Amino acid sequence: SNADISEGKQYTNLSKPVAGAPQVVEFFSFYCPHCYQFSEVYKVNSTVEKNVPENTKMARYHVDFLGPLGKEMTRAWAVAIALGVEDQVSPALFKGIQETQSIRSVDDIRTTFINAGVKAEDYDAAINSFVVNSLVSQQQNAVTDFQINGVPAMVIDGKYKMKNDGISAKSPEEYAKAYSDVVNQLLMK
Repeated sequence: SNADISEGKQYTNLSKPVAGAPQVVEFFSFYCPHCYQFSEVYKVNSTVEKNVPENTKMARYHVDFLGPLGKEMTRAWAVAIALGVEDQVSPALFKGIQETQSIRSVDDIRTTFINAGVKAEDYDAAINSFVVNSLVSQQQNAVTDFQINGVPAMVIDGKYKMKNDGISAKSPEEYAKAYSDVVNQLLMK
């Protein structure tokens, strides 16, 4: 029926599935306006995260391929993950990149973390640590392995890619819920 999900409509199959993938992988960029909305305006990410089945394994990876500081912002995200300051710094990073366009050097990245309340010494220790280095490689390798060439993207069980343009919805409230319901149905496939 119309309500049922179908390949080519709400999602597509990856031509080459990824083994050993987290159950839900989100791909984004701080340079990506739709990503900014998914995170800070319309609650798409949080609705998905709040409504997956208990103990679903999730990942959120930044991509390198947008923006003059793309790969530097991938490392920034790794630092945010490593320090547990994702919610603390994400609004400031989106705003700095997209609204004030005041994040132009790696010093500005650091200063944005600091102005958001992050301990400066923790940032400086983490930025080239092995744990951050590995988070960066993990993100970069996932973009390649999952064949991601645009964001926002979300892939379920290494196999099924959401279609941002394939959701049945008439309002943002419906969109976030419908997107989440599709993710959840794909997790059960």
